[PDB]
Formats: sequence, structure tokens, C-alpha cells
Amino acid sequence: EFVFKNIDGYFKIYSKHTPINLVRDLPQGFSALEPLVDLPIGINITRFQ
Amino acid sequence: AYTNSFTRGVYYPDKVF
Amino acid sequence: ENQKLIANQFNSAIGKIQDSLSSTASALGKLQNVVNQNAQALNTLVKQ
Amino acid sequence: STNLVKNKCVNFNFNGLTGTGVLTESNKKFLPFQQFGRDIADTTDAVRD
Ligand SMILES: *[C@@H]1O[C@H](CO)[C@@H](O[C@@H]2O[C@H](CO)[C@@H](O)[C@H](O)[C@H]2NC(C)=O)[C@H](O)[C@H]1NC(C)=O
Repeated sequence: EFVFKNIDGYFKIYSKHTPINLVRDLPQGFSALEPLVDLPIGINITRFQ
Repeated sequence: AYTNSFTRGVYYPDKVF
Repeated sequence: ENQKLIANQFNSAIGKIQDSLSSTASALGKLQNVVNQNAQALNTLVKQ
Repeated sequence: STNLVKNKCVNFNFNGLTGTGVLTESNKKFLPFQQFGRDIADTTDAVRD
């Protein structure tokens, strides 16, 4: 999981790596995402690929 | 094509403990 | 003329409702509400 | 960084967070990204130097 954000020019890049006993879809679990890195780029972004 | 992200996207809003 | 048997029943009833209080917590609502009124009154004061 | 003194009322400034009080060592545990603690009333209660 790679939650992203862009507030106050603080382009945060979260992450979380959790293995589960499922190979079909997202499970009925719950895992918080720690701010692995933070990128103070302060640019305007509106699209990605 | 679509699925249910049940309780996903709950991170730490701050580095405050 | 009943206090032998009926005082035994009185002891049993007061004891069993003492046990019910030991098994009851919703009754403490008044004092928990007052403690929480203090808690939010201090807490709203700090938040101000 | 000049000094660190404990158990006596001083003016502590950690990376920008300012405050007056005594610094007491505690057995609490943080997370690596987490910096300073907090109470149930928006009150600072711990700061990892
Ligand atoms: C009056 O009420 C009391 C309490 O409800 C009755 O005492 C109970 O009697 C039953 C069987 O007779 C016992 O199994 C209970 O343990 C008793 N409860 C106690 C002692 O607290 C009593 O039988 C009723 N009638 C009279 C005439 O007293």
C-alpha cells in the first residue's frame, strides 16, 4: 500500500507491507500506514500514471 | 473492475505521538 | 413473630441485592456523569 | 545543542518546540517516525531528544 498526500507542499509518501492468507482481494483487516518517507517538493501535481 | 476497500487508507496524520 | 424466618429472608434479600450492585454498573451513571461534567468543564477550559 | 538538565525547571527547546518544565525519563516506547508524546487534552507529555 502506497497512500499519498499533498498538503502545504509536503508531498508525503506513506507505505505498509503486510502479508495475508488471501490471494483474491483485499481482506477484512486493518493496517495503519506509517510515513515511510516525506518529500518536501512543494510542487503542483494533479495526475499520475 | 471494482472492489470494496473496506477500512483501507487509515494512516498516521501526524508524527505526534 | 416472623423476624426469625422473615429476618432471614431480609438478610438474603439485602445480600442478594448487594451482589446485584456488585453485578451492576449502570447505576453509577449519576456520579460518572458528574465526574465527566468536571472532566469536560476542565477540558473545554483547556481547549479554550 | 548546549546541554540537557533534568528534574529542574528549565526552558527546553527541541527542534522548535518550546516549553518550561522538568524532564523526567520514562519507560514509554515510541515509533521511529514519532517524535513527541501527547495527552488526552492536547497536552505535551513526552519529547524524545
Ligand atoms: C416471599 O418472597 C421471598 C423472596 O422473594 C420468598 O423467599 C424465597 O423462597 C423461595 C422458595 O420458597 C426460595 O427458593 C428463595 O431462595 C427465597 N428467597 C430468599 C430467601 O431470599 C418467599 O418464599 C415468599 N413468600 C413468603 C411467604 O415469604
